[PDB]
Amino acid sequence: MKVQYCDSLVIGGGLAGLRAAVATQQKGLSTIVLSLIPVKRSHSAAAQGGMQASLGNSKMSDGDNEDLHFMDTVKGSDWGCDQKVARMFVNTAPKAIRELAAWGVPWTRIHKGDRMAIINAQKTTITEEDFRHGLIHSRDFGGTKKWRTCYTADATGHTMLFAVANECLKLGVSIQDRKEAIALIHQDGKCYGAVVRDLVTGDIIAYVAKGTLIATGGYGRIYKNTTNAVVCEGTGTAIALETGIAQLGNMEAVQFHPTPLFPSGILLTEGCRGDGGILRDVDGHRFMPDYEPEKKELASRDVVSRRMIEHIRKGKGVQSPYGQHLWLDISILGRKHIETNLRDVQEICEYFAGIDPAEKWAPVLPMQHYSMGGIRTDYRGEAKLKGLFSAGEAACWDMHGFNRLGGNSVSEAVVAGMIVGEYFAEHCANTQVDLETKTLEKFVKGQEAYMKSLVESKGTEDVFKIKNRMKDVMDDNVGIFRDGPHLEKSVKELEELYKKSKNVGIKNKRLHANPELEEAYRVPMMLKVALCVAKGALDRTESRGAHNREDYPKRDDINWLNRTLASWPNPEQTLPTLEYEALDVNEMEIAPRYRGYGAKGNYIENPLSVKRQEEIDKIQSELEAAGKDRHAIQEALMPYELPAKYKARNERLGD
Amino acid sequence: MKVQYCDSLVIGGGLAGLRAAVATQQKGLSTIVLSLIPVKRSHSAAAQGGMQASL
Amino acid sequence: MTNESILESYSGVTPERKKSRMPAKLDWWQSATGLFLGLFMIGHMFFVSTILLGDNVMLWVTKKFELDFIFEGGKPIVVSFLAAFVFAVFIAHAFLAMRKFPINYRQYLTFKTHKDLMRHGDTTLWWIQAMTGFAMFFLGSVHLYIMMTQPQTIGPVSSSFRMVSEWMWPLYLVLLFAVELHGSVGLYRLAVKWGWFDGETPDKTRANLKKLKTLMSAFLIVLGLLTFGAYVKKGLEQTDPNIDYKYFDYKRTH
Amino acid sequence: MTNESILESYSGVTPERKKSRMPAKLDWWQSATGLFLGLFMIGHMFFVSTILLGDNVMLWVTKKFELDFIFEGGKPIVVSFLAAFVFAVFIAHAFLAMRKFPINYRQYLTFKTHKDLMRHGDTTLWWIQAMTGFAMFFLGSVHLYIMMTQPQTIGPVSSSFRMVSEWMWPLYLVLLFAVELHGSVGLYRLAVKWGWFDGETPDKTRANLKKLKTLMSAFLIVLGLLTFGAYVKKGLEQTDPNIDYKYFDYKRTH
Amino acid sequence: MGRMLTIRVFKYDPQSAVSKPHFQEYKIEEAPSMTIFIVLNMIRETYDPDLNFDFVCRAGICGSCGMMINGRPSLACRTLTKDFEDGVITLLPLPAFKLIKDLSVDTGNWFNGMSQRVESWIHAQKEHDISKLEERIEPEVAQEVFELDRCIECGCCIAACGTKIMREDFVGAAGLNRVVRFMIDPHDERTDEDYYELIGDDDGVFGCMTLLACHDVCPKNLPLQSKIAYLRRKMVSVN
Ligand SMILES: *Cc1cc2c(cc1C)nc1c(=O)[nH]c(=O)nc-1n2C[C@H](O)[C@H](O)[C@H](O)COP(=O)(O)OP(=O)(O)OC[C@H]1O[C@@H](n2cnc3c(N)ncnc32)[C@H](O)[C@@H]1O
Ligand SMILES: *Cc1cc2c(cc1C)nc1c(=O)[nH]c(=O)nc-1n2C[C@H](O)[C@H](O)[C@H](O)COP(=O)(O)OP(=O)(O)OC[C@H]1O[C@@H](n2cnc3c(N)ncnc32)[C@H](O)[C@@H]1O
Ligand code: HEM
Ligand code: HEM
Ligand code: HEM
Ligand code: HEM
Ligand SMILES: CCCCCCCCCCCCO[C@@H]1O[C@H](CO)[C@@H](O[C@H]2O[C@H](CO)[C@@H](O)[C@H](O)[C@H]2O)[C@H](O)[C@H]1O
Ligand SMILES: CCCCCCCCCCCCO[C@@H]1O[C@H](CO)[C@@H](O[C@H]2O[C@H](CO)[C@@H](O)[C@H](O)[C@H]2O)[C@H](O)[C@H]1O
Ligand SMILES: O=C(O)/C=C/C(=O)O
Ligand code: SF4
Ligand code: F3S
Ligand code: FES
Ligand SMILES: [Ca+2]
Repeated sequence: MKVQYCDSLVIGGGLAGLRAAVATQQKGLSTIVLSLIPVKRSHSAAAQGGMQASLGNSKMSDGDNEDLHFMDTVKGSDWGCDQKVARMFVNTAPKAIRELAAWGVPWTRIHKGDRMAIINAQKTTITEEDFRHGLIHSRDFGGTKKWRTCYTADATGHTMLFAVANECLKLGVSIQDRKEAIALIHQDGKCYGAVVRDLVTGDIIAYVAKGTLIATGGYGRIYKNTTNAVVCEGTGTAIALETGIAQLGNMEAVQFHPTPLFPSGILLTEGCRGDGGILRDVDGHRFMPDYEPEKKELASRDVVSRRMIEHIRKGKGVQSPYGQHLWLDISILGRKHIETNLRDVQEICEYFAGIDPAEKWAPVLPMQHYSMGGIRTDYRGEAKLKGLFSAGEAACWDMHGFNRLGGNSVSEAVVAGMIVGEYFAEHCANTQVDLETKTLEKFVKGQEAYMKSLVESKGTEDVFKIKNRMKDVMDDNVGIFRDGPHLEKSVKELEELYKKSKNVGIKNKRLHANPELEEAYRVPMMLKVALCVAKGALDRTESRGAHNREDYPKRDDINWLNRTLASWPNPEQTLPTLEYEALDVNEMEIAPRYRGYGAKGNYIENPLSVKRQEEIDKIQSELEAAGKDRHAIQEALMPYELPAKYKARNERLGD
Repeated sequence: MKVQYCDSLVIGGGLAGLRAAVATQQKGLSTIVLSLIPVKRSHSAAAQGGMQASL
Repeated sequence: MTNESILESYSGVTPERKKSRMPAKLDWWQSATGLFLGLFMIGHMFFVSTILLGDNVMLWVTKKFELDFIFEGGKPIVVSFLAAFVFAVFIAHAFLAMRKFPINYRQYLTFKTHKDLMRHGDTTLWWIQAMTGFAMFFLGSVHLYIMMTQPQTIGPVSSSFRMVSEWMWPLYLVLLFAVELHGSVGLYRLAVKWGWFDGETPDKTRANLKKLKTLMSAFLIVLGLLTFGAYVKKGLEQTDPNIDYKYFDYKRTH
Repeated sequence: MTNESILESYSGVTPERKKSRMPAKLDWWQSATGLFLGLFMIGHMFFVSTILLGDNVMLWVTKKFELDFIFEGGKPIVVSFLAAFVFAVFIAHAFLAMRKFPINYRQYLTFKTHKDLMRHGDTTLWWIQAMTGFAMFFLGSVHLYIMMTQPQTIGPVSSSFRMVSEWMWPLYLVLLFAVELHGSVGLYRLAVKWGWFDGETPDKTRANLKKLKTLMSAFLIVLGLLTFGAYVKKGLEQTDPNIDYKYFDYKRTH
Repeated sequence: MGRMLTIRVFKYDPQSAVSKPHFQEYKIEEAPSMTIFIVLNMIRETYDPDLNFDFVCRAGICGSCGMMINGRPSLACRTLTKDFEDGVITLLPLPAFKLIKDLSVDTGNWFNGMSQRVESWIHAQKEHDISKLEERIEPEVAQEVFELDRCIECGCCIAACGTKIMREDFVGAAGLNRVVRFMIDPHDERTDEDYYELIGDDDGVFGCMTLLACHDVCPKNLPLQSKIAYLRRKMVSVN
């Protein structure tokens, strides 16, 4: 048998996984990072919008702080998040930005002077004073009143990922690519590592560690249309699910993006840098003002996606061989001034759409983009399976609830990498494990036998058409608008699809470097993940955040102010087991109310929300009278934990 | 901490250690041979008298 | 050898534990010798083409070439010293630049295949540099030695004698294209290699330099191809078996 | 390029998945060209030293050298074709053997230091092979071209003219020791490299071969050093400015 | 579009004893906006699931899909079939990298070694406090560091380099560019002498023959030509 040992095993080489590896390696814990691909090619590298952090450097960031960022996050989550985790996040984001700056990330900086446009109306000139010069700049992104999205020109995710990967190399972290975790080794409710398949040689290897962290990203690829990389298939989520003990949280909470290029899914950051992009229908008609007279195209991205679907169902969409879509027109600009970098989007359209933005319109359609759901953890990042941690998009640490704030996800990846990293390191240093060869051999030989059965299978099903059928079902029935009848049917077809995946047969019999063998074991996993999303969507009879039930259009704070927990106890069951974790209103710093976007008064009020709200109002007014600061008032409303390393305050311009 | 695992650990790269490693490795047991020096320089290499066997 | 030399060979480092500066100096001298020879050949093309301005003019430059005031007579001994110097740099340059040749079957096969698949200008031009450089090992050495041992045979008719009579035209014809392609491409690459004129828009600069190269080279081959005919014509005219063309004698020989 | 050529470059193997036989063939031809040139130079030393047997004898071999029966006249055109062939092999040999030169600073420093620490005969003799081979790039090319373009200038007095008058003696003097050291050491190494005479006692054979090498080479340099004086003497005697020594004419020139 | 394309692919499994290097042809019907990414996935799912290749972002941002397309190292995900008049496309794996199978090569681990060889990380005596204001940086400087930091380690400039193909230890254009990226970053305290100890040899900057294929093939249009020369001038006058 082949066995590799390390103190801390990290599964996933994205921003979250690499940052967590830095935390453990810097304290002498031997650490290995496993990844399907070279870590610098992870999906994190595609982030172009930016990272959210309340620095308060620029004019449009003036007066920003943890409280304001916290509020935007909670309301955005439509009260589905763990508010304490959100506090840990907003308080730590500023220091993540600054640590990366010290690591060389070339953040765009502020320079003295005036700027034009970049505003909805009224004002149009921005002035950056001399004392702001040279500090990290910010842009308007995510729809927050206060501009706090930091960026390194047009490749933020890329420069961030490279810096964290370079730090890993500096510290001597062991990075092993083209290696895939296909199962978790566990016994007596404890995780002792993972069974790994070497994608090149085909060897099945056991990686044992005192602690294991899963930072495998999202599961967007279960959908046909997604912005996600080809590797975001949710297998990390699946192996966690297949332990029969670790639980998945809010898998039905999927976020879409309104304007990806159709049908590729390639992101056109059009209308971001400089608002001007106009959405048009089949008649060239600018429809957004018809649905949103005030906000128009600048409405909440959440709203824009819905309106685009509504307009298409109204029969005003553009027909094409790949389905219906709409138009994105930016030609209305095609020119400006200079003094800084502002030229990219055209290339995307020319290289792929095969056209110049300044001339023709780009085809677009809302597509899957982010996975709020993931492996359920406590505030420390540990799952129900002891010794198993998770961070990043792969987790449901839950600072996102039912709607992630634009710019908060790449921020969570690094922030969670820092915080969960500390707790993960602590666990790995203090715990003591009993590694039984009997258990190791069982899991290892079990996967070798599994690989052999796949290669020897005389099944007649085709893995590729089963995977493609799954993606269609997810897109057609588990998209922006959902209803019981269709969810019912999708769940049924997915379950049927799952049973057929077990009768797959492949042509290439080799055990090494086999793309076909890879699909044979990954698809069944994706189907289990899909089932959790679909079934979770069917049973959740309410509309919350990105989850929209046309048959239950209102947010039900009485029966659904909770979190969906999915598990798969019996390896033979064909449907996930769903449970619910209720959210304690008393443990909230901000009681449920209007989320700030979408229709008004569209939620069933919970008597306790009113009760808690009054208490909050009272507790604040009093302490505020006694001349107590926001830090003391926050602590009185909802105390939260932070590891020693990060409990310091964040210095800001003009304290 | 640094840990190396194998099914059969052999300490000593002389005639006895190497021959035992052959026995275990030939049956799929992952085996490591530890030695102070390159195994072909072990004291076994100095034997000039011969080996006793009733042929 | 020296102790420091032994310590560096065995440790791969300097006695102070630093990497050798020799690779840097060798890189410098390779380029320096290349530059010299490159410019030299430019002037060479002018003075050698003076024959087009009439036998008288060519005779003038020749005589006034390298020390003529110190002794109005002649003293072709200076041309020999000049030829010797140029020969030395020619050898040094060949020695240093030789390190850059593909050196085995794999490198050769592998690079040639790449060149043909790529169809990339600057990569192909390097192949020509290497190829022309190798050929000059034999071609240039001939001309350089004769020019160093028989400086009194340079002239409108004397040179024309060797050109046609002694059958040097085949070598000169081949060497012309050889050193021209080699020198012009080398001067161009030398500019982008060190970036002396990059400025603010290096891409525009490079484009300009490549255009200049083609123009300069086009001008030089045509001129040198005309000068070729010049000496060849005068050589075909030489018939009188009683005329000592080679050592033709004016005041101080010829 | 060809598909098989691309497959080999990218896979490092043959379309049949075997290592190329080219390295073997190249090794063969390198030795074959070396052998030829080696033997050739031996004969060359004899015919060139015939001048010692009298101007008449040397004149004889020259005339009867390369096709003389087909045309009693002369036809030095054959010497040109012969010189051309030898030049070709000279180039091919240089091309192939060039792969064996130290090719960078490290290899050079590192090998030189080893040579000096070792004080090992056969290793040092290889350095000389490399060094003499490099020098002949420039020295041999000169002699070979002239011999190919002016075959009608070979003779007791004609050769002596070029030797002294045209100042070829410096080159010949240096080239003599160069090609001799190179050729004899190369023939010796060639014997131990392929082991043609190893037999039952290869060590005794090698010792013998090394002794033979020193004797053969001692004999050749002294003979060639005497032949040198021969042409030099006749060259210093040439004084009459009215005598056309170079193209001296007998029946069919000279 | 409607046009019939002839796709010729290099195939070879070094891990299989019976595998021999050869070309396999496929016949695919061109479609509007069709990329090599779409072509390879079609072949995989419907004609030959044996073929190995590496895709990730399919948006020309990750550097995973580099390969020789009709003789030039390019990103397959941004390569349109439409730009090939003949309708004949030949795909070869990137040269100068360890071959895994068919069109898949080990690009990531060579780059990781490169990154370690040039110590591709910030070198600073003191550790700045992350709870305090960041050190100020001129926006112009942050902009030029970004320009060089845009490298996506695709390997096209390595495979494009005839020097690297002949001499394996050559650090490559990507390596020379990484050095400059840190050289001009004020956060990094290394001096010219420190960098000389890294690439001041024949396997470093002096090994570059200025073929410039790296510059002409870089899908990111990095200023390799002037940046490498900049480094050469700097390294040649160290001591
Ligand atoms: C898709 C996307 C997302 C995105 C964005 C643009 C695009 C096109 N722009 C953003 C922005 O401007 N601001 C922002 O806040 N977020 C933005 N996002 C989303 C964001 O980038 C992601 O949420 C974030 O980067 C996620 O980071 P994370 O570290 O969690 O994950 P990752 O980068 O996807 O990497 C996952 C790693 O896991 C390895 N893996 C996966 N499964 C396995 C198995 N089974 N075994 C071994 N390794 C595995 C992958 O190889 C990878 O390295
Ligand atoms: C000394 C001697 C012995 C000998 C002989 C002539 C001499 C000079 N001639 C013999 C003969 O003709 N016929 C005969 O039957 N025996 C003869 N012997 C004795 C015989 O050679 C020995 O008994 C025999 O070779 C012993 O073999 P063994 O496999 O047991 O041991 P070894 O060859 O000495 O190798 C020991 C290995 O252990 C490694 N080592 C030792 N300590 C450590 C630690 N702490 N950690 C890791 N490795 C260790 C050594 O490095 C070695 O490889
Ligand atoms: C003995 C014959 C010669 C040989 C063996 C030779 C060989 C070479 C080679 C192979 C290179 C490429 C070096 C590299 O890539 O770094 C080179 C470059 C060059 N050569 Fe030559 N060369 C010869 C004669 C000449 C002559 C007569 C000239 C004058 C026109 C000349 C001018 C140049 C120039 C300008 C360069 C650029 C040097 C550099 O890039 O640093 N060479 N030569
Ligand atoms: C040491 C300085 C040099 C001197 C004194 C010199 C002199 C001359 C002279 C007088 C001629 C005219 C014909 C003749 O006399 O036979 C000539 C022609 C020529 N030389 Fe040189 N040369 C020198 C160096 C070189 C070098 C280094 C090369 C190239 C490696 C070269 C290449 C040529 C060529 C190709 C021609 C033909 C001109 C044409 O046909 O356009 N020379 N040289
Ligand atoms: C253009 C000048 C020449 C060059 C560049 C040159 C270079 C070399 C070098 C470096 C070697 C060593 C090859 C090895 O170690 O494998 C070699 C070997 C040899 N050379 Fe030359 N050579 C030249 C001219 C000649 C001539 C004129 C002769 C005739 C005497 C000759 C005869 C030999 C012999 C006999 C060998 C042995 C070949 C072998 O070992 O396979 N070479 N030469
Ligand atoms: C193609 C066949 C060759 C012919 C026709 C030939 C002919 C001659 C002749 C006639 C001489 C007498 C002096 C003179 O004419 O200037 C001579 C001398 C000489 N040749 Fe050659 N040669 C040939 C090839 C070579 C080669 C390949 C080398 C060396 C690379 C060489 C080296 C010498 C040397 C060093 C002398 C001086 C003789 C002495 O002083 O002992 N020859 N050759
Ligand atoms: C262009 C100038 C070359 C620079 C000189 C230094 C590099 C080249 C010599 C060293 C490497 C030896 O290179 C080796 O030469 C032999 C020539 O007999 C080539 O042989 C191949 O090409 C030659 C020439 O087109 C053909 O006649 C021959 O049939 C073919 O098999 C080998 O494929 C090559 O790998
Ligand atoms: C003997 C024939 C040599 C074969 C030719 C091919 C191998 C040699 C050339 C390729 C390698 C370059 O080799 C490099 O040359 C330069 C010469 O300027 C040497 O330079 C050193 O030796 C030369 C000569 O004694 C000294 O004048 C110089 O001061 C000293 O620093 C380098 O130490 C060597 O490493
Ligand atoms: O619109 C974008 O480019 C990125 C959005 C994201 O943060 O997910
Ligand atoms: S420098 Fe350009 S071609 Fe080279 S790895 Fe980076 S992005 Fe790719
Ligand atoms: S192609 Fe290679 S030779 Fe130098 S100029 Fe670019 S790194
Ligand atoms: S797949 Fe990422 S650049 Fe091509
Ligand atoms: Ca998640």
